Amino acid sequence: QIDLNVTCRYAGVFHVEKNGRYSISRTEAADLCQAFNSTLPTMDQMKLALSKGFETCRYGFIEGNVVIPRIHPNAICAANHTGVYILVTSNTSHYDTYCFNASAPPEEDCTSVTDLPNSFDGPVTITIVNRDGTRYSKKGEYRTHQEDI
Ligand SMILES: CC(=O)N[C@@H]1[C@@H](O[C@@H]2O[C@H](C(=O)O)[C@@H](O[C@@H]3O[C@H](CO)[C@@H](O)[C@H](O[C@@H]4O[C@H](C(=O)O)[C@@H](O[C@@H]5O[C@H](CO)[C@@H](O)[C@H](O[C@@H]6O[C@H](C(=O)O)[C@@H](O[C@@H]7O[C@H](CO)[C@@H](O)[C@H](O)[C@H]7NC(C)=O)[C@H](O)[C@H]6O)[C@H]5NC(C)=O)[C@H](O)[C@H]4O)[C@H]3NC(C)=O)[C@H](O)[C@H]2O)[C@H](O)[C@@H](CO)O[C@H]1O
Repeated sequence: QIDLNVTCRYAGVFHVEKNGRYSISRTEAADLCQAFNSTLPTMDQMKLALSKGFETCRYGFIEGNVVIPRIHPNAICAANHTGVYILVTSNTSHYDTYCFNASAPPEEDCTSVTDLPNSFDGPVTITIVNRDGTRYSKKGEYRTHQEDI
């Protein structure tokens, strides 16, 4: 079983956390976004999302970097920084991910995610968990690198 907690989309950008813990490698992140018919966001896509209301208190991959979007300063979320905070120094390699779906609405979309449209055949029960608790499950796989499995 894999549980994927997903946020609202902001100009197509959303956050995904796997199994309630920082647990996604950079290769898994890319695979996960693809399974959502999405891509790792660019910095510019993130910046537009943050301008529309997107913030989290989680490190996650984008294309090229690990970031936290911050609107309000909070001392335990990117050490009180605002903006798209870029992680500079870390020993470790596993984070959450962000994803970008170009077909999402242009502003804030807090409707539930109901589908992992490009997951492939496989043995895993994958459950999408929305913040309101609504869940969607399917049997499949999305990880293409053996080292991530
Ligand atoms: C120093 C040093 O060594 N080097 C410097 C470096 O320091 C490092 O910085 C890191 C950093 O990023 O800051 C540090 O990492 C953090 O360490 C902490 C201690 O170990 C960790 O706790 C923290 O983990 C994160 O904790 C968060 C937390 O809040 O505990 C977690 O986020 C929460 O997740 C919850 C579940 O998803 C969310 O529900 C919650 O959101 C809040 O939820 C509220 C609620 O629902 O109750 C909600 O309140 C409601 O809001 C509505 C509408 O707004 C109101 O109307 C309603 O009434 C409210 N209800 C009420 C009143 O109850 C809130 O709005 C909402 O925020 C999440 N919390 C937040 C804040 O969003 C998160 O999941 C954990 O990951 C670590 N942080 C991270 C990011 O991992 C590290 O320890 C440091 O070493 C510096 O960063 C660097 C700077 O350059 O410099 C180095 O030198």
